[PDB]
Amino acid sequence: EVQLVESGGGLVQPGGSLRLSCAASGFSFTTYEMNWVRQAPGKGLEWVSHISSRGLVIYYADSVKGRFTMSRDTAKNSLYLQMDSLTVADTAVYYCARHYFDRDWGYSGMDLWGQGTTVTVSS
Amino acid sequence: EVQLVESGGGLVQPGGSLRLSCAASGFSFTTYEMNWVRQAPGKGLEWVSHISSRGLVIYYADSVKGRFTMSRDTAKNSLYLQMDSLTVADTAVYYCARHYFDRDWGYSGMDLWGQGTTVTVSS
Amino acid sequence: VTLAGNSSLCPISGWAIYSKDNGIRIGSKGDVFVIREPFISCSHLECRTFFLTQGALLNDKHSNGTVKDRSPYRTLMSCPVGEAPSPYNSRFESVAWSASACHDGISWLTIGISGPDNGAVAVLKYNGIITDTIKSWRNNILRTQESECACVNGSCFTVMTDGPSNGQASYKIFKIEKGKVVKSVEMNAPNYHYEECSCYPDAGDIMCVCRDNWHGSNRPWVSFNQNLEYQIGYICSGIFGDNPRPNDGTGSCSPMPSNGAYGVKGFSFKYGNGVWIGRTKSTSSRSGFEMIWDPNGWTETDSSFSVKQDIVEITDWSGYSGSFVQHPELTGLDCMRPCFWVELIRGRPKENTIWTSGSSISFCGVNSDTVGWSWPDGAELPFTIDK
Amino acid sequence: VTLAGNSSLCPISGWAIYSKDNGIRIGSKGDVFVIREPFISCSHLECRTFFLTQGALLNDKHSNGTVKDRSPYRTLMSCPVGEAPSPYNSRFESVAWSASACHDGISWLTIGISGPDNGAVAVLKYNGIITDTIKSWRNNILRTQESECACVNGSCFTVMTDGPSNGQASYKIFKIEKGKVVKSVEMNAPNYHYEECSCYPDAGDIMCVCRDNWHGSNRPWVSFNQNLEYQIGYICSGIFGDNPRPNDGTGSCSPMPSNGAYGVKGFSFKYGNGVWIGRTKSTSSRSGFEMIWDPNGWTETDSSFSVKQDIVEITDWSGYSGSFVQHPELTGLDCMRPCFWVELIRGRPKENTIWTSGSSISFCGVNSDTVGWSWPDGAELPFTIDK
Amino acid sequence: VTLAGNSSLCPISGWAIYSKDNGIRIGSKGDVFVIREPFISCSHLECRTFFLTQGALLNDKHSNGTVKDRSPYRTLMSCPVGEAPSPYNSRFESVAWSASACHDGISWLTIGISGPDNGAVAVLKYNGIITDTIKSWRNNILRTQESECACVNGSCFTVMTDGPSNGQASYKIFKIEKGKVVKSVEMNAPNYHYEECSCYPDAGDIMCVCRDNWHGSNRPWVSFNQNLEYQIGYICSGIFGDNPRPNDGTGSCSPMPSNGAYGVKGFSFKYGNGVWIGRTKSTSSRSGFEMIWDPNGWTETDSSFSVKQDIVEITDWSGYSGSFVQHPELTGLDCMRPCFWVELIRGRPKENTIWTSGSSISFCGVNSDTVGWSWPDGAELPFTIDK
Amino acid sequence: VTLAGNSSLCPISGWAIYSKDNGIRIGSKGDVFVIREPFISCSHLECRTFFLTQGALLNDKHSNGTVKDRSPYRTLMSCPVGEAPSPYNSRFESVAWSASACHDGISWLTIGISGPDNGAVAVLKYNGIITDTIKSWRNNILRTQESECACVNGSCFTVMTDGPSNGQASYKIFKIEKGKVVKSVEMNAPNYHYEECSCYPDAGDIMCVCRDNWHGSNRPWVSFNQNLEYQIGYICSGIFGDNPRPNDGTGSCSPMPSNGAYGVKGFSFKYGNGVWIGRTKSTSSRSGFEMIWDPNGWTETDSSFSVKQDIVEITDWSGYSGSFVQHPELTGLDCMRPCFWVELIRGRPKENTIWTSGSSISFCGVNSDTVGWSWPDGAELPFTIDK
Amino acid sequence: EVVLTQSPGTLSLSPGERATLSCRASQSLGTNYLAWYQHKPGQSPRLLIDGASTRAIGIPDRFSASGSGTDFTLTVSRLEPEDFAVYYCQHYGNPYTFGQGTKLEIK
Ligand SMILES: *[C@@H]1O[C@H](CO)[C@@H](O)[C@H](O)[C@H]1NC(C)=O
Ligand SMILES: *[C@@H]1O[C@H](CO)[C@@H](O)[C@H](O)[C@H]1NC(C)=O
Ligand SMILES: *[C@@H]1O[C@H](CO)[C@@H](O)[C@H](O)[C@H]1NC(C)=O
Ligand SMILES: *[C@@H]1O[C@H](CO)[C@@H](O)[C@H](O)[C@H]1NC(C)=O
Ligand SMILES: *[C@@H]1O[C@H](CO)[C@@H](O)[C@H](O)[C@H]1NC(C)=O
Ligand SMILES: *[C@@H]1O[C@H](CO)[C@@H](O)[C@H](O)[C@H]1NC(C)=O
Ligand SMILES: *[C@@H]1O[C@H](CO)[C@@H](O)[C@H](O)[C@H]1NC(C)=O
Ligand SMILES: *[C@@H]1O[C@H](CO)[C@@H](O)[C@H](O)[C@H]1NC(C)=O
Ligand SMILES: [Ca+2]
Ligand SMILES: [Ca+2]
Ligand SMILES: [Ca+2]
Ligand SMILES: [Ca+2]
Ligand SMILES: [Ca+2]
Ligand SMILES: [Ca+2]
Repeated sequence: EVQLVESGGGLVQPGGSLRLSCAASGFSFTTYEMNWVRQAPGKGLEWVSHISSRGLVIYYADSVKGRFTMSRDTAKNSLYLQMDSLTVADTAVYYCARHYFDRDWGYSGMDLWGQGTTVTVSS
Repeated sequence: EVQLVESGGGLVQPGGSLRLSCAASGFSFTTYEMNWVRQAPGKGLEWVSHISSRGLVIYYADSVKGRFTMSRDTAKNSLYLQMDSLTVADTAVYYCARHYFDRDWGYSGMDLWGQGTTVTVSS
Repeated sequence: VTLAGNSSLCPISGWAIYSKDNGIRIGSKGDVFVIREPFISCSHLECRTFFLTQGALLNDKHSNGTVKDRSPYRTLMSCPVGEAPSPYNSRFESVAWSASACHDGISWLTIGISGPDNGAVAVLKYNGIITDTIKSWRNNILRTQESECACVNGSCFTVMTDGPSNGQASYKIFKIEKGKVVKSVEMNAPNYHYEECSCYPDAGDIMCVCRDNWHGSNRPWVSFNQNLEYQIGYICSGIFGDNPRPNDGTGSCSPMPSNGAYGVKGFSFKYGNGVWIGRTKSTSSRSGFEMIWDPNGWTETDSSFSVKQDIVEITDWSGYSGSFVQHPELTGLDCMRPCFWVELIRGRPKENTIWTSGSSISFCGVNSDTVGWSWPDGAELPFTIDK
Repeated sequence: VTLAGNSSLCPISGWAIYSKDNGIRIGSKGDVFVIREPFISCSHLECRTFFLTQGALLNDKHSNGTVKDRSPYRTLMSCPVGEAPSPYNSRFESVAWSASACHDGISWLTIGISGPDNGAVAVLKYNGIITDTIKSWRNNILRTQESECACVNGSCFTVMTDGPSNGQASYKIFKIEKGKVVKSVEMNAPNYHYEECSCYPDAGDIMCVCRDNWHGSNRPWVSFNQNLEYQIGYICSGIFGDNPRPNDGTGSCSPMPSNGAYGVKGFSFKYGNGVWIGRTKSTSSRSGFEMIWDPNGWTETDSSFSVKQDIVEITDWSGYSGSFVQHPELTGLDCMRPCFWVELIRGRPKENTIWTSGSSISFCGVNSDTVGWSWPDGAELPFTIDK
Repeated sequence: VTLAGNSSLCPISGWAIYSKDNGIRIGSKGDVFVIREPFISCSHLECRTFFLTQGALLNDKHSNGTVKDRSPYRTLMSCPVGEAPSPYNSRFESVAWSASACHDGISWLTIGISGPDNGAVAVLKYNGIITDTIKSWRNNILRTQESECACVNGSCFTVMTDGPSNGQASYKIFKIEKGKVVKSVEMNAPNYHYEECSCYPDAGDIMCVCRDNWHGSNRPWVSFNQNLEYQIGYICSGIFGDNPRPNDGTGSCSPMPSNGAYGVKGFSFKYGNGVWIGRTKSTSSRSGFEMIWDPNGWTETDSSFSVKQDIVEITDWSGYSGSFVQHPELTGLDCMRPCFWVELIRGRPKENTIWTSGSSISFCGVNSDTVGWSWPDGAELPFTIDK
Repeated sequence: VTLAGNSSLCPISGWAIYSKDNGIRIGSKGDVFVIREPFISCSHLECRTFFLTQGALLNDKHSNGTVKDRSPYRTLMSCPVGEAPSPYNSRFESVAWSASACHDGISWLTIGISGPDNGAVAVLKYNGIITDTIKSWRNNILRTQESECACVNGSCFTVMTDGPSNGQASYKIFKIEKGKVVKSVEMNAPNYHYEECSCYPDAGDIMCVCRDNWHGSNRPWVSFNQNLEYQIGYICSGIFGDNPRPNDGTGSCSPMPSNGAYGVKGFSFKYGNGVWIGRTKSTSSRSGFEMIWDPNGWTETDSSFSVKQDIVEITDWSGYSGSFVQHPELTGLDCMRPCFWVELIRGRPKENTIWTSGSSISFCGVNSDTVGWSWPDGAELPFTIDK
Repeated sequence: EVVLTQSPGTLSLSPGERATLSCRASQSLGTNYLAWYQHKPGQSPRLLIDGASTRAIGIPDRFSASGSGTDFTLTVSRLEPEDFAVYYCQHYGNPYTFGQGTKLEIK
């Protein structure tokens, strides 16, 4: 029942801007923490950013800090990612992932994922 | 999910000393009676000693009486057997076995066993 | 106001069936506890059935190996008489693998023994509040009646045992008032054995008929007053009540050694020199049940009785039995009414199942016409979990 | 507060549905008893449904062969009206394969018959305490009403039968006060047959309409006062109430021999010379139910009635039916309200299952507008256990 | 004793969640009724949830085709608020496929409609005793509120409908005292439609907000005093409350025709010229729920509100909703507290199951801080019986 | 009869087992809730077990992923002590994923927190009626004790937390009288952390021993009077009570940093300078439980104790634990009796199941002889739904 | 002292017919406490019959046992390839002894 679907991917020239959107279904953002994870072609998974269930953005990756902006709309159950001043190293495939903070046991681990959207930079 | 694992067997010269240890898991010694049973190579099973759930050692075999000492540690759920002044007839394979004394029906019969440890005497 | 106890047992001629719970027949599909050792104790308003659950439901995988009597999961509960013990209609009483309970006319007194074999502790609850504890004094299996204790005049009396199960043990009588043990004496009974006594009040005194598990095939008794001043002996009727027992013959007032070194909990009612003996029909296994009336069986060693009434048949399983009374403040009569219950054990040791349990039937003595029949357990074994 | 019962039956024009338990529809998944012969008896505070369980739950392997009426596992229980009989909401009453029960305004009186066919004993409980027993006096199947007994002024009255089921039997009226049988007479009714009477109080007297199982297709009645001074007869309407019965025609005030040598428990209410007849729709099987109002059907043979009200359709199973009343201390009226219940039998003898059971519906007579419909059992057979 | 009578509604700012039963989540394994149309009515000591069972348990073969509203197996029952409706904790109230119930401070009044479509009869029970009946006067489907009736000063008031569901019908207001209908008037409301009214007392008068199932996408209301002297109209807010409804725009105080020829039962609370509107989030299907506060929405047709509070997400199923109040003799306050309940329908007509059922949540209005969230049904469909 | 509270804790030497529900052993076949965080609170007549259900039954597909603590389906319920939590014997209290409850001698006070993480609202019910609400003041996860609140003299006191779980948070003490929050102060405790306090009354003041989830492997405490005039500190004893914790050594009166940045809810009783420490046996996982008596462990950092009593074995799972008291109006004594409960967690995060749940055991302190044993959960995992 | 003598020292049969093993007690045994054990080489012994008449938990219906006084009998109606082991009779009442055993092997 529970589902996450990313959108917004596309071919963009270097130095441009873009904004992804992950629509979630079957659960509410007011309880689970969300994440943006990217995989570069030929590299492993990398943790881009992490936002709380309280709306506080806990984590940005070192490379993307100052350039990306992560936000959400709880009334819509949507997670967003604005990339600005894109470079050639930002070519990757992006996933929106979901995990949980338990008041007693603590953090849980990314349980639910989407297929992701490809962002590629040419010339 | 209940287990009894004997340990301690080995090669000892005649007239020496040894001490086995049967570690039990999944049950407490404060309820079940325990037993040491030995099988000589080429003979049948023999009942070495029998200890209660109250900590009283009820039975010693005739041959081993005065030489072996059986004890237990309930906080550790361990059953022990000190053999002293070992002879050539003490070569055997040893098992720690478990049975029950029912307040209404009486004794039950050795229900749970381990693989056992081999004690052999050379020269 | 507390129950006086000054009244004598009522005159009886026979026993009329009082209750039947059909616990194991219902527990095939319904959610019914795996119990054993039920007993019935009556307040001044109702009668309840107390039982020792195994911590698991019937026809479930947690009922595997419930032949064992002492585990940390057994609890004492109670349901209204004649109803199957289920988690949805039972009241929790105590955590115990040995228990007894009775009502003084104000609140329920519950005794529950739990703990290791060499350190078991009895927790005394009065109105659901822990009031006192009794610790094992011989560091052997401490055990109690498995039936109701007896109050006369606001004081409930009970008998506990601590020591070997095949030899001389230690026997204590406890006098309990509102959960406090106010007096206790240790019985000086050499060459005797008392286990699982079934006590009833009679003319202001207490009378207990117990089980000799060491060297006796007849039953021992102990009678005492409110000062815990006791008398001991055996039932001299040549109609032996224990199980296993020899064939009926010349009985004896000292222990009967022949075929006597085990037993089953039972009862008997003393009527002057007579006795109402409740015993199984088979002399070797717990099958059947009958009530014998020996008009001179308390002091004479003959084997000749007067009346039999059949309760279960030699082909149907039976088990423990015990005695309870209905006080005049409950029945409205001018005398204490004698009643009894029987436990019908189904499952292991005898049957090829993974569990053992028991339902119950109960009878009350009346002075009118009655009939003998067989009211068996009726469960068709094995169950689904055994397959 | 004892019901004085100097009141006469309330004026009525129809019947409004009171309860429906949906026992067999619920019992497909839930833990519901295999019952039969329910009846409704009202206290001064509530109304309860009494039923005779088979000792087993529905859709279970212990419900095999529950077509049989007499077994040592049947018990009498009770649940609040309109609720499915389950072990988790039922109160145990007595051990019985034949029973009746009623409330005197202070405590419940329960009569329960159990034992062998040639020695059955009725155990009378009052407030849950055994008070008296009645033993079979003909050493044939002893049986009682299967519906409520009637108290007027603190004394409950009941009718019991003992003897052949296809010939002359013995009929007794019992007067019971607080569980003691204080008076009883044996009816001198040659060439009559009384079984499974449904009794109600009317103007300080008792009126019972019974089932003729020998040579009558109309129903016999017996009326008596508190001195057990009785009158006997049959209903003279050409609208026969028994089942099986012939087609409607000229009727008789003595037994109607034609097609009459069996029956089903039923009822009727006497209103002067009229009668409210409750009968099945089919003349050969227990299918359907209707209420007939014959304005002169207590004394006149004519086959012409005034009003019909439909209860169940000729395509749906029905079964026993009986009458109960709601005393003025319950309803607050100035008169005795007549009500009735119907048992809807599902399973064997007429369906291919291993079990037989029955749910119930009940109606109460009102003086306002009502409607006729069909309130059937609604269960979809066979169950899982039959496969 | 008597209840309310002068107490106006309490000043409020938001709604705090009161109860949640989780009926369908529990009913996957447990024995829980297939209900629909729950409602909450409070006595002077407690609050109960009344529901209309389908006669079958959830996840059972008898729940096949329970989308249908009228069957002879539906009954009205009640359980304590916040508990799943099961046969083991529910109290039987009436046999009905349409019902309402309320408490006058002494005893419960229950109205239950059953019977054929052209002859349905409402059976009025007071304290469990049938007291009066109301028969259909147009021989069309007779129906009632499906929520609590309103007592002020010992008299409960209810509104019933009889006639076409897509055209002009007949509307009656009933004044009931202790189960007797003492007064009734038939509303002269041409070009109006009233169904499934949700009535509450306010300042000694009664206010009902009903469902227009013919040609209106806003809601009609009727207000009357204890003399049944009434006023009629529509809520002139531009924030429409019915479902289906158009998008928010300029509203009106006469029936709104656009996209209005169906509906769902709802409610609203009048605060001077303002109104608290409870409506689903989606304008086409019963998904979501919110509470709107329009400070001038009772007389002005604007579409501008002040406060929203979210109850269920637009992605989650919702259903009927209704209003109840807690009288000052229950809460102890000095004003009548407004509360409401929502029904969360799971099953057909929109999911691929064989059954339809609904759980419930309920909120009570408070003057302190509150939060908006989503409390959905949470059941995972389809069940085992659908496979 | 509001509690006097001027009484001091009773002198004790050990703990006697009070209750054991066997919830997970029974829930294998029976319909038992998936609960977690039970606690026991006593009124002046009885003691009840409060638990936070997951909205689903045990061994059901809706128990999938019940390791999560905050969901819109969790509710607070209560059952009598020692009984398995089932929908058929439980009373609904509030909708909450964090809760506490206590009895002032007149009515039950229930606090239940539900809502989003940044907007959670606590709904205060008194006698089942919503009386007040408290909204999160730091828009982080608002949480409360998970054990009973403490009334002295008709006023119940509770402690709530709002803020980071790994850093400095906001701590408030609330004084509640009949459901109204009459006074509250925010504790000025820099470099401290308070979560899941377990509070008990002592000599007219309140004493809370909480869980340090940030940087303390010992436990913090706060003591205050009825004016909410507080004192703060840590338990100096070198016998650390938190989990995970280092090995026993020299302890501190200020946060212990080593291996301390998590915890489990626990308790302790102050007896002058001594302390009764209840802690798990293993220093790394929630396995085992023991009660330590350090005669100088409230102010001295020695690491040397006097008495140990064993509750569960290091090989058996344990979980949360908390303290409750039995007031002199319940026990009849002249001291406040200290008791405690332990939660035995079975299921995920450490077993290979889809669910997590917990049963409970409870002990009460007595001045007589007691014994140490192991009373584990006893459930055999995995269940059928895990296969 | 009470010695238990199993009459067949060794017993060979084919896979699929009745096998009767027997023990004779030197002195009658008032205790009904006699059990049967199956010992397969390389594995721990397993309890088959307890109380001289009752199969243990999990032991198939294939085995059965009976006896009275000094005579005790274990019968396997239909043998199987895994049913060939050494069979012991034990008296766990006073005095505690085992029997000498009996080996079953394929013929
Ligand atoms: C009963 O217990 C034994 C382990 O002692 C086990 O092999 C068997 O699977 C269990 N049977 C059932 C029905 O759970
Ligand atoms: C019975 O109890 C009362 C009140 O305690 C006491 O006065 C009386 O002495 C008691 N009876 C006997 C014989 O002890
Ligand atoms: C029903 O009883 C017969 C014996 O009368 C038996 O053969 C059959 O197996 C039983 N059937 C069921 C379904 O229990
Ligand atoms: C009614 O009961 C009384 C006793 O309470 C009795 O004396 C009287 O005879 C009874 N009724 C009549 C009128 O016979
Ligand atoms: C539902 O009923 C239809 C007939 O109306 C039947 O064919 C179908 O199999 C039923 N489904 C279930 C689950 O009983
Ligand atoms: C209100 O109640 C009183 C009785 O308490 C009654 O006399 C009166 O008719 C009722 N209606 C009003 C408000 O007048
Ligand atoms: C539990 O839920 C998961 C989804 O996380 C599903 O794939 C799994 O099959 C469910 N398991 C059970 C046993 O219900
Ligand atoms: C004790 O209680 C009473 C009534 O609640 C109150 O008036 C008084 O202030 C309280 N006393 C203390 C010690 O505060
Ligand atoms: Ca004996
Ligand atoms: Ca004699
Ligand atoms: Ca006939
Ligand atoms: Ca006529
Ligand atoms: Ca407006
Ligand atoms: Ca910590």
